[PDB]
Amino acid sequence: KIKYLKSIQISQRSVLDLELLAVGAFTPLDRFMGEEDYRNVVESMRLKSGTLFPIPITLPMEKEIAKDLKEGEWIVLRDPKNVPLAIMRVEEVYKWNLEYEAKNVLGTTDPRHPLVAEMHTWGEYYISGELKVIQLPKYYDFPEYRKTPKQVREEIKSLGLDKIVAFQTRNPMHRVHEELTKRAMEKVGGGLLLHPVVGLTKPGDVDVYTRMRIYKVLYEKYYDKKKTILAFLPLAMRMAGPREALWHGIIRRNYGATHFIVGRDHASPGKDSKGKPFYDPYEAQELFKKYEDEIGIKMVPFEELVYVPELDQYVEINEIRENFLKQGRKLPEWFTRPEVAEILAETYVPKHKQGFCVWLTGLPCAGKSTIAEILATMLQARGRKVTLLDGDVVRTHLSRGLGFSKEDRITNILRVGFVASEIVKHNGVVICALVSPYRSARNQVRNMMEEGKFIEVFVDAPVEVCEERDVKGLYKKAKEGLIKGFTGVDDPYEPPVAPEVRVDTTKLTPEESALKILEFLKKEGFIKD
Amino acid sequence: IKYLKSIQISQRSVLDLELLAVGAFTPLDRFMGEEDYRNVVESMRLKSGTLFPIPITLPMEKEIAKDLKEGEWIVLRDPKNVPLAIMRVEEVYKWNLEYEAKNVLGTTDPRHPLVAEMHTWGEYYISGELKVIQLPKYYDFPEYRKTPKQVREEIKSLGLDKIVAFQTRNPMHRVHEELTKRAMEKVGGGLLLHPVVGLTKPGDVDVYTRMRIYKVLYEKYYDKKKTILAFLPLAMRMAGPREALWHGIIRRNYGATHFIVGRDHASPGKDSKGKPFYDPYEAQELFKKYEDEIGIKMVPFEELVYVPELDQYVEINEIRENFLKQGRKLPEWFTRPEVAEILAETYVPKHKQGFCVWLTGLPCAGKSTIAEILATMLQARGRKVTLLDGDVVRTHLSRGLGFSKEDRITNILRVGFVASEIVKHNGVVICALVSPYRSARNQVRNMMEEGKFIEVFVDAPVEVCEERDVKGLYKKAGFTGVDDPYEPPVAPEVRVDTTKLTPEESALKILEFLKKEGFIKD
Ligand SMILES: Nc1ncnc2c1ncn2[C@@H]1O[C@H](COP(=O)(O)OP(=O)(O)O)[C@@H](O)[C@H]1O
Ligand SMILES: Nc1ncnc2c1ncn2[C@@H]1O[C@H](COP(=O)(O)OP(=O)(O)O)[C@@H](O)[C@H]1O
Ligand SMILES: Nc1ncnc2c1ncn2[C@@H]1O[C@H](COP(=O)(O)OP(=O)(O)O)[C@@H](O)[C@H]1O
Ligand SMILES: Nc1ncnc2c1ncn2[C@@H]1O[C@H](COP(=O)(O)OP(=O)(O)O)[C@@H](O)[C@H]1O
Repeated sequence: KIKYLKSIQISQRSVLDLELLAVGAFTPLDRFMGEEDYRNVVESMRLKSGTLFPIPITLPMEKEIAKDLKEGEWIVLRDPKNVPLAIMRVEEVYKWNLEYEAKNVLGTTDPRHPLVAEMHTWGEYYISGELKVIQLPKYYDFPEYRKTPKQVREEIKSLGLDKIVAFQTRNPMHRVHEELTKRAMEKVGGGLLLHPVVGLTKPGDVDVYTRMRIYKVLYEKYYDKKKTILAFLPLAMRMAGPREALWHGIIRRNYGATHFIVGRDHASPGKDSKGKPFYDPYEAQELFKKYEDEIGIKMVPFEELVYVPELDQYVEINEIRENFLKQGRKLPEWFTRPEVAEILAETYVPKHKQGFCVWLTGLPCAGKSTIAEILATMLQARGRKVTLLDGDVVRTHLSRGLGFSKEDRITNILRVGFVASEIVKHNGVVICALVSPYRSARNQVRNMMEEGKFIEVFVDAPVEVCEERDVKGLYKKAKEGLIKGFTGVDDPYEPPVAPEVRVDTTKLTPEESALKILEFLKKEGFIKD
Repeated sequence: IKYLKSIQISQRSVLDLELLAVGAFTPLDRFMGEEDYRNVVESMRLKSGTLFPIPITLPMEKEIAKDLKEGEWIVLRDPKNVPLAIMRVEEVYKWNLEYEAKNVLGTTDPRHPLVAEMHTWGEYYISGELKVIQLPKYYDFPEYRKTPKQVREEIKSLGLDKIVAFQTRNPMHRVHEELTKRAMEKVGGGLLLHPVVGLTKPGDVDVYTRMRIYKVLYEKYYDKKKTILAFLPLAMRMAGPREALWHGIIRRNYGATHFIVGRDHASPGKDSKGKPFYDPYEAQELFKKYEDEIGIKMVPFEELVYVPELDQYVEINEIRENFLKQGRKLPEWFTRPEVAEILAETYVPKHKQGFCVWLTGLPCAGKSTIAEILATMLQARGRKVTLLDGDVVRTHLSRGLGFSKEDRITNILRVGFVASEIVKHNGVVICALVSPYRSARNQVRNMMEEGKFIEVFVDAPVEVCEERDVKGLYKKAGFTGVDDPYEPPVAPEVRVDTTKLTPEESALKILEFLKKEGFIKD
């Protein structure tokens, strides 16, 4: 009977924290932290009780909603799509300090830290109270592998395993990670819990679907199923290095792990705005060993493993993939399993198989359509499917119902841009040939596509070239548009301030202009020919 | 030319005009007058007696033809309004489709691609003196687009006194390469590979893929001292035997001394009753009766079959398109590796092919919920998805459109247009609109290749909004199911009753169908 209750929509981070609270992943915790537990966790990595818990888990609340919360009231925690997940009694509402929390938990207040930057968007108050679960978030990707602590413990049981090593990861797994985990099994003498994070990791990680597919194919094809469990963890990482390493240990223990792998640079976001590493490479191993007994999970530590061609094996240092994922290509068998490399190659296609939008902007009769047509032909002759969005196509399929106000014309540009950006998403080539006079509208379209995939072409011509180029009477009226045709005046054309290609049409034939766009496309690697 | 009337001609007529202008149809130099036309139709001859087996005429819609003045000069412009020639209006006459189709083609069956196109031709033919302004200009492989003069010059530069020509409208596999190189050895001269890049047959491999195939195959496998590659901008008629003779005339005008005529030469296949339009060797027999008069020797081949136990093609002694649209990889005994990879570039495996899931049904039926779930399932399987749901469509696509029947149709056609372009690039697009009008959804289907539009009927009762609506429009009320009626699909690919299936189960059922067709290999 939640319909009478006040509702709040919570962040994607809070949905994940709520989910893990509800399934017992954070045991002993069963609710968001109140003020006393919070402040002791921040200062000492301990709940008020004295139980170790290194990472604060709180529910932020904007001060405009906090102001009207009432002690003892039940509220509905709803997800970003408004689905009700839990009700919460509001027992505590308290102010937190960003820099104190960041400094103590993360070791830094540098906003280059992904979590520091995020904390600036968090509501100014934290709230706490008893939770009643309505439902868990529902997933439609790989629900077979999304297992609760209870399901994983019951699976360890079924396989007859007494010892289990857990592997944390937020990254695709290569053959170094495969060796890492398998050495760890043999060493501890138990099975293995592959436990990748699918909730929130670090901005700019490989997308979750690609990663999940990687973990799935690698588990099913390369691991012994009597000794190995795969399970997806809906964790919202803090990227808090050593403190998060400890946290991982507690979580994996609640899933039934007796052992936990910690390698080099565990749970670290890298380096700060000074270039200084956020954590020492083995600071996490260090803290973990100090607490491993109290937590009740044994650390299986690794020094940085390296590949030795002479041995064709991965050894400890005592004895990256930046040319491949970019415009480059498939990783070799000794670095990555073929099935994983193939999945990566589907996601990260070479630059000459990537989509891009050639946007041709300029004055009426500048020659946009002619150049577009020619370039489309040249591109198709090179094996590329092309969508050509010129005046006629756009006015037929996209423009109907729009007027000729500035707004309607910006709408039209943005419409063409949305369509072009969806085609680029699917690795298609789009050529757009519109006057598109408004610079901001065009900038907006650039912002719809991945960086480098918007080729803005400035088709430069003199003012009122139409007649010179034998476009007169009603044909010129058609080119100029309604306002200009009837009044003799229009909004000024706003040229691309820094286009990819500039084409001076008084100097180049439309074929030469088209060839110029082509040479840019080869230069960037969009065409190998 | 600014004082003259202008008319836009068809793509077919642009190509006929190009070939008239470069002398490919010599002795013809204009579109046919009524006397020439009738004697060509009836007896494969110009009024003068000169052999010409295929009519070349210029169709004009009845309303324009009526306003033409005897003896006047007009400008002939292409579909993009570029002026190619002026023509004097010396004749304007009606033609008869049944007359022309039955005599020239042997049939009036609309299954014949030309018969079907002829029903779109203007009802009058025009003829008179031509003065060329400019030839069509191309920007694909201009180096291989060669006039009769140029091919005849290149023949001399190679010092070849005999040249066998090869007609094709298809990719060349090893069978064709062996067919051409054997023809060449029989004749003892050179080879002119003369593929058609103008108009062929609907459903043919697109011209760009084909040209790239001819170019790589010629560049890496043919002896340059005896092989010429030239692209022919012919608008084929698919007229079998009669077209064979025509090809002979044309290739002779390019300098060919010999012409390959294989099985079923220039045939479009079978009619509506599943019968071949022409007999397999009728073209070879007709050609043999006129070859001396034409002045080009036929090099006939019996049908070449591949015999695995020899690794050789033999003429029977002592199809493929159905696996291109499936993205199957061709074996090295059948195709050269470079051709196989060009075809694989354009014809991707089925599980990588683009498709459109179009969820139609009443408001609150659950189209958006189902589409969102399906999107996730598809993304998890490694397909990027464009989701054209209500909110995406309303923000980006349908602003400025209202709720009138016209605007609702316009909106269905617009989302359909967008989906079709995504599909063209092998993307997955899920659309979730009421889209109540059946004719409009059918128009959207026709924007895509057969098998690529998955129409899903999300079947819920009319009053399902009672328990499901949150926005409040059903309570407040052009509403579909209440004011303006919904037209359900006659044969959707998938149907989901939503009073029985959960949104997850509905999406799972769509997944199942996509797996069955092979669009999703999990
Ligand atoms: N080359 C390596 N040598 C040793 N340990 C490694 C190596 N690469 C990764 N690891 C360890 O394996 C796990 C994989 O973690 P990863 O997904 O890269 O980031 P995170 O530590 O943030 O989960 C971590 O415990 C890490 O310390
Ligand atoms: N650089 C140029 N020099 C001479 N004529 C040109 C040039 N560019 C275009 N034209 C001609 O001007 C006319 C208008 O060109 P078009 O491509 O339609 O311009 P837009 O699409 O910018 O309105 C066409 O007939 C075209 O052939
Ligand atoms: N297996 C085969 N055996 C003999 N001749 C063939 C075979 N396949 C194609 N041909 C011949 O090769 C030429 C090109 O065939 P095709 O590409 O269908 O073009 P068209 O439709 O113009 O005949 C034609 O002369 C045809 O008869
Ligand atoms: N069995 C069901 N099938 C589809 N939708 C359902 C079902 N049961 C409840 N609903 C709800 O109906 C509401 C409206 O659904 P929506 O997907 O927006 O419909 P549409 O997009 O067809 O207008 C949603 O909140 C959805 O969860």
